[PDB]
Amino acid sequence: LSGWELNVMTVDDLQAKHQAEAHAAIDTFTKYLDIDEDFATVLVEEGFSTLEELAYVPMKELLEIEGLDEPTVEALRERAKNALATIAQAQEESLGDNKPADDLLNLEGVDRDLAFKLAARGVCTLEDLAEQGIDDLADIEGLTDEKAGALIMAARNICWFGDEA
Repeated sequence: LSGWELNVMTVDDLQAKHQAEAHAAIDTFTKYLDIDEDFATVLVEEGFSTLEELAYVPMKELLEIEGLDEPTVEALRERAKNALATIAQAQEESLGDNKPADDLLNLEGVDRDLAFKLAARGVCTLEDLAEQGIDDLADIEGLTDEKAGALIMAARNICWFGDEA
């Protein structure tokens, strides 16, 4: 009715969703206050995770944590660089939901993009590739009809006609 995909999943502790991220995921400031540990109570009302609308902000917003000197802003910039590297790695890993290992290029003619698109079709490993034919191995960027037929025939020979493991 409202048009929003609601969320009704969990009834267990911290189900309020208002404090479910307060102190349930505490590993956010890994190496930030590397001088010591007794300064004040932790401050969560800013997020500690965004680092985009928080890294370079005027002094009126970063005043919530006192001691906004040059070492503080430099450590904040370093933590921002690290978080940006982490989200870059997460983006590079979450795009290709195929997990291409070195066990995908043992044939003669297959390349990286072919294996990427083939596994992105909805399959994972050779155990679930010889069950199809031209219907998926064709129309790929770099494969014709005869090449796809020959490759799927080789797959059927190595899986259906050989029966080895």
